Amino acid sequence: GRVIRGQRKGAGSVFRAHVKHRKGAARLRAVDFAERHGYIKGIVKDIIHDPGRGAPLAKVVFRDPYRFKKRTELFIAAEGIHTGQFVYCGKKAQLNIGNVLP
Amino acid sequence: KIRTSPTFRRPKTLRLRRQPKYPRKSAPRRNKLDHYAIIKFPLTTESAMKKIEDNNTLVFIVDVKANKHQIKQAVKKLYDIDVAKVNTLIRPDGEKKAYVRLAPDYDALDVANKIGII
Amino acid sequence: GAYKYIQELWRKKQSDVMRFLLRVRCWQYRQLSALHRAPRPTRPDKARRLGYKAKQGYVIYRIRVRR
Amino acid sequence: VVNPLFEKRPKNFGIGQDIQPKRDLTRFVKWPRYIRLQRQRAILYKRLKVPPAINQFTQVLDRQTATQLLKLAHKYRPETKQEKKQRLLARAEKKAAKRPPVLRAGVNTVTTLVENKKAQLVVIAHDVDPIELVVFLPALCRKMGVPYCILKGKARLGRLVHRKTCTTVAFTQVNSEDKGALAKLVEAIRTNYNDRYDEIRRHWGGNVLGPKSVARIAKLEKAKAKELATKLG
RNA sequence: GUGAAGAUUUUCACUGACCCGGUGAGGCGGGGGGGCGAGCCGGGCUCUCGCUUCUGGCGCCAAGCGCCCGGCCGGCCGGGCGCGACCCGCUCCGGG
RNA sequence: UCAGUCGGUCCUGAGAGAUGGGCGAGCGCCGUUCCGAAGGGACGGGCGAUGGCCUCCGUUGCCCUCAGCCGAUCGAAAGGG
Ligand SMILES: [Mg+2]
Ligand SMILES: [Mg+2]
Ligand SMILES: [Mg+2]
Ligand SMILES: [Mg+2]
Repeated sequence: GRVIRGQRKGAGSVFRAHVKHRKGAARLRAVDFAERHGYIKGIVKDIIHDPGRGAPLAKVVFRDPYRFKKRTELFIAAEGIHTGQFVYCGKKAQLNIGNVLP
Repeated sequence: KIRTSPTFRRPKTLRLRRQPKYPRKSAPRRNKLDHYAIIKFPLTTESAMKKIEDNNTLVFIVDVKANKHQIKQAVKKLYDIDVAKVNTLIRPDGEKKAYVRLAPDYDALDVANKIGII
Repeated sequence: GAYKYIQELWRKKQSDVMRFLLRVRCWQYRQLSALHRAPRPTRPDKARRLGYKAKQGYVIYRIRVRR
Repeated sequence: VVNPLFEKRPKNFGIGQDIQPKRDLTRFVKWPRYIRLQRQRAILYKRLKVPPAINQFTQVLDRQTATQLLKLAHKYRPETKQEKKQRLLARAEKKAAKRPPVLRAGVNTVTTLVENKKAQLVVIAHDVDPIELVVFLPALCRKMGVPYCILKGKARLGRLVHRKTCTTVAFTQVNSEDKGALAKLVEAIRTNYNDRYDEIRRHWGGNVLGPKSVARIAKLEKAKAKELATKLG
């Protein structure tokens, strides 16, 4: 017999995800000394609609504590956040909307 | 000494050049593309003669492996005539037809009638 | 002769002395790649009775096969 | 007399306050796989329960006795190729117009002259990549009564001969002026190794946890012991 | 694979084989040193902290100290090292 | 059938495809950053050699020091250019 559509969906021929217009994966910043002991503050530069995703993304820029550069990352946007807002990430970050803490 | 970067990369080592105990080929290959085999024969068509009598240029049939610089140098060495510019095309027969525009001092008519084509 | 003791020891694989060596070697070789060259043979006496001689021109390759 | 413009601006290496300085990171380097392998192999040796037959090589001769042995061994070094050629030339011209005792190198040669107790001292390198080459030798010397000692470094053991590495060097005969020193070294070596063989074969090795595991266990037992005994009485 | 308890087996433990995640494997475990509160006689022990939150700015490639060394005529020019930026360790950190 | 100026040639899109690695009896296959010592570069400084009015500079050879990148490479004659 002919293999069913459910079986054909696993080969990834024409059913692969459309990931061109997507701006990137929304991942929290990697755990480092700053988050494990204190906190690191960033600025919400912009908020972007991610195609194929029901939740908006927020591009937050932090300052790298180990070299002179400004890291940019995309977080899942929590309603109540806005551009130009300071978002604190780490153990010592206080409890409010936008901040991410253990 | 201490390591600052947390990553490790291969240290740069000393590498020498080739010093063979014998040349791979006994003699360098002779230049088969010389100034005589680069150009084969000038065209004697009515269109070519009309071009040499008006634009002060010449027409040659050459191989496909000749650059415009090579054609200019070959014509200069073979005929002692300055070249203004060269325009090359490949005929549908396969041979490359080269138009050699001479410098304003020289006259194409005199060059043509002294090299044979007339 | 040392080789006589070596082969007698190698015939006692189930003992703790050889078992520790076998597991340490097996782990170390698993960490390496599937195909690589060992500068010297691991078993000299076994190599010699298979035909290996410690002279230039003979090399040993330690290869891994999926069981 | 001091220029007033020379002020001091101290960096505050706080969390999120300043760029971290380029300090020493020798611990967090992503080392190559071969460096990682040759280090964790030593870790595994310290971790696993090493059998006494293998761990016996870890127990080694002390520094002063080792350098005294090297001084004695330096007297009976074998001839190099150039001076051997010179000796052959000297004999050839002497004939045209007795060998002294030397060291015994090579594991096969050593074990053959030990199993018939034709040697007075045996020195074994502790750093053979396969331990199976020389694992049986300490027991063989113990049964045959030939004194044997373990020396750190096959390279420095192999420098007695004029080659790269040598597993074992055997003293089979010494001159008259060195007889007393040889006997004095032999008795100390015999007391260290031959006379304590029962403890050597009873002495396992390894089975040591890492510093973090030791620390966590120590602080756990310290907390429970101090909360138990002090309050009880 | 290594232990401790219960009766070969069960439970609780450890990692070291093996597995997963992060990274540009970037500050891990202890010890020391510097403050903040508790309770005793200027002192001792346990515990805690280790520097950034009114704002869409900036922040790297060391200031400062101490100790050596070179060339030139006490002065001039140009270098090196350590603290600044604590020490020792056996797994890069974590989760199984 | 004549081009620095018209296109290809350059870049990369969806994709394709080696090295590391793994698999496979095997031709080979998977995989594209993943179980990698993945830099052939450089402001500047020092040592040494050459040439030119050996002034000053250039080519170097060696050492110190600095350095991220995302993966070799291919992929459009209607995309960028
Ligand atoms: Mg023009
Ligand atoms: Mg492929
Ligand atoms: Mg291309
Ligand atoms: Mg185009």
